Amino acid sequence: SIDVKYIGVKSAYVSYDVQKRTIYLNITNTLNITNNNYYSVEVENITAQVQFSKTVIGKARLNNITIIGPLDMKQIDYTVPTVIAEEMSYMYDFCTLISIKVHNIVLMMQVTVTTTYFGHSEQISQERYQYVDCG
Amino acid sequence: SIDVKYIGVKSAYVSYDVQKRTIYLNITNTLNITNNNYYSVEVENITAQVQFSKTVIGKARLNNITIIGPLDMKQIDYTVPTVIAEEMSYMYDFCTLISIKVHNIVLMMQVTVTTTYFGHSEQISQERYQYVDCG
Amino acid sequence: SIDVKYIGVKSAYVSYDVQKRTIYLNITNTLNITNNNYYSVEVENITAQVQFSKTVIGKARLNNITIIGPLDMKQIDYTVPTVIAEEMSYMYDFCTLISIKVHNIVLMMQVTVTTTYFGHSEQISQERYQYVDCG
Amino acid sequence: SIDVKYIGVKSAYVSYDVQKRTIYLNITNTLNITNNNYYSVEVENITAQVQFSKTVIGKARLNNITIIGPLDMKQIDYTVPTVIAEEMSYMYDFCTLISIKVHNIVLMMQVTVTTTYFGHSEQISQERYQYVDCG
Ligand SMILES: *[C@@H]1O[C@H](CO)[C@@H](O)[C@H](O)[C@H]1NC(C)=O
Ligand SMILES: *[C@@H]1O[C@H](CO)[C@@H](O)[C@H](O)[C@H]1NC(C)=O
Ligand SMILES: *[C@@H]1O[C@H](CO)[C@@H](O)[C@H](O)[C@H]1NC(C)=O
Ligand SMILES: *[C@@H]1O[C@H](CO)[C@@H](O)[C@H](O)[C@H]1NC(C)=O
Ligand SMILES: *[C@@H]1O[C@H](CO)[C@@H](O)[C@H](O)[C@H]1NC(C)=O
Ligand SMILES: *[C@@H]1O[C@H](CO)[C@@H](O)[C@H](O)[C@H]1NC(C)=O
Ligand SMILES: *[C@@H]1O[C@H](CO)[C@@H](O)[C@H](O)[C@H]1NC(C)=O
Ligand SMILES: *[C@@H]1O[C@H](CO)[C@@H](O)[C@H](O)[C@H]1NC(C)=O
Ligand SMILES: *[C@@H]1O[C@H](CO)[C@@H](O)[C@H](O)[C@H]1NC(C)=O
Ligand SMILES: *[C@@H]1O[C@H](CO)[C@@H](O)[C@H](O)[C@H]1NC(C)=O
Ligand SMILES: *[C@@H]1O[C@H](CO)[C@@H](O)[C@H](O)[C@H]1NC(C)=O
Ligand SMILES: *[C@@H]1O[C@H](CO)[C@@H](O)[C@H](O)[C@H]1NC(C)=O
Repeated sequence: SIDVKYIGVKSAYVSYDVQKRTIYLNITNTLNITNNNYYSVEVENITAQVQFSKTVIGKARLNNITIIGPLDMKQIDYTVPTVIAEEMSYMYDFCTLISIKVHNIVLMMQVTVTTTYFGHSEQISQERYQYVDCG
Repeated sequence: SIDVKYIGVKSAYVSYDVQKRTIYLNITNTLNITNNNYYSVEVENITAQVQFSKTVIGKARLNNITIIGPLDMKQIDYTVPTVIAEEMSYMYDFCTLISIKVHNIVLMMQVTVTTTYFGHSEQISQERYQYVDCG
Repeated sequence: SIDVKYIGVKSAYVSYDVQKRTIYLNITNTLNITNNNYYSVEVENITAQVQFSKTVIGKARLNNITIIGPLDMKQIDYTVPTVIAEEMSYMYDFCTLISIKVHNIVLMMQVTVTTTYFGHSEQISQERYQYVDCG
Repeated sequence: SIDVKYIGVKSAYVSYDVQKRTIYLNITNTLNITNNNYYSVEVENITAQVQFSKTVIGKARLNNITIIGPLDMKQIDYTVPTVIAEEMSYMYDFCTLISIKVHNIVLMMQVTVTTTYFGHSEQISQERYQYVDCG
């Protein structure tokens, strides 16, 4: 890829920003831009293109064949008991979190048993992430 | 991809922003822009293009064949009991969270047993994420 | 890739930013830009292109064959009990977190048993990450 | 890759930034830029290109064959009990964290049993990371 940018606050080509408590007086700003961009991206120039997938089974004897794809989960267990017993007591809870299997982003591409792929694949993630804020 | 940008606050090409408590006086701003963009993206220039998938089964004997695709979940268990017993007691709870299997984004593409793919695939995620804010 | 940038606060080509408590007086700014960009990225110039995958099974005898793809999870167990017993007691909790299996980003590409791939693959992640902030 | 940059605060080509408590007076700034960039990246110039994968099974006898892909997890156990007993006692907790299996970023590419790959692969990660901040 081209021009993949994370900018926290502010982006510009030409900036004349003026901040608090300023005396901006008697200024002459002269700007003469010639900014040209020419892109040629993922361009195929092919006379003859042949792409294929072939699966042939002849005079075979197949018996007792097991295929299991990825991400197989079996006999998983989560046990998070919470017991609170109080007797003539004081208790104060502020900003208490019990998190089990919390997900923000899941991107899945070409998760298979068999794949044949011709071409371009991309995954882009940009974020600002903040889980707990309790001030 | 081209020009994938995360900007937290502010974006511009030319900015003359003026902030609080300012004296902007007697200013001459002269701007002369020539900004041209020429894009040629994912362009195929092919005389002959042949693409195919072929699956042939001849004089075969298949018996007792099991195929299982991905993301198989079996015998999963979540146990999150909460017991609160009070006797002549005080209790204050503020901003209490029990989260089990919480998801924000799930993007799935080409999740299969068998795939044949010709071309372009993309996934883009941009976000600002904040789970808990209790001040 | 080209031009993959993480900028924490501010980006520019030409900046004349002025900050707090300033006397900007009697300034002459003259700017003459010729900024051109020519990109030729992922460009195929091929007369003849032949790409294929072939799987042939002849006069074979297959028996008792097991294939298991990746990321297989079996007999996993999480046990996080919390017991609080109080008797004529004081207790104050602020900003308490129990986290089990917390995920922010999961990107999966070509997670398979068998793969044949022709071309370009990319994964880009940009972030600002902050788990706990309790001041 | 080309031009992969991590910039903590500020980026520019030409900067005339002025900070707090300044007297910027009687300044003449003259800038004459000729900045051109020519890129030719991942460019194939091939007369004849032949790429393929072939798997042939003839007159073979296969029996009792087990293949297991990577990242196999079996009989994993986590035990994190927390017991608090109080009797005529004072207890104050601030900014307490129990973390089990916490993940920020997971990028997976070509995690398979068998792979044949022709071309370009890339993974880029840029971040600012902060786990706990409790002042
Ligand atoms: C600004 O420039 C003009 C022209 O040179 C001049 O007459 C004027 O007095 C100046 N002002 C200040 C505040 O110096
Ligand atoms: C600005 O740019 C153009 C193109 O290069 C040039 O011909 C023109 O004379 C320039 N003008 C000034 C004021 O410098
Ligand atoms: C593309 O292919 C043709 C045939 O070989 C060639 O004559 C032509 O100049 C090429 N053009 C580009 C832009 O590469
Ligand atoms: C601003 O510029 C004009 C023209 O040069 C001048 O007459 C005027 O007095 C200036 N004002 C200040 C506040 O200096
Ligand atoms: C601005 O740009 C054009 C194109 O380059 C140029 O011909 C023109 O003279 C410029 N004008 C000024 C005031 O510089
Ligand atoms: C595309 O293909 C034709 C045939 O080879 C060629 O003559 C032509 O110049 C090409 N054009 C471009 C824009 O690549
Ligand atoms: C700024 O420049 C002008 C022109 O040279 C001059 O007349 C003016 O008095 C200057 N102002 C200050 C504050 O020196
Ligand atoms: C600015 O750039 C153009 C292109 O190089 C040049 O022809 C022009 O004379 C320049 N103008 C000035 C004021 O220097
Ligand atoms: C591409 O291929 C053709 C055929 O060999 C050649 O004549 C042409 O000059 C090439 N063009 C480029 C841009 O590489
Ligand atoms: C700045 O420059 C001008 C021109 O040389 C001059 O007349 C003016 O008095 C100067 N101002 C100061 C503050 O020295
Ligand atoms: C700036 O750059 C151009 C291109 O090299 C040159 O022809 C022009 O004379 C320059 N202008 C000045 C003021 O130096
Ligand atoms: C690419 O290949 C052709 C054929 O050999 C050659 O004539 C041409 O000059 C090449 N062009 C480039 C840009 O390498």
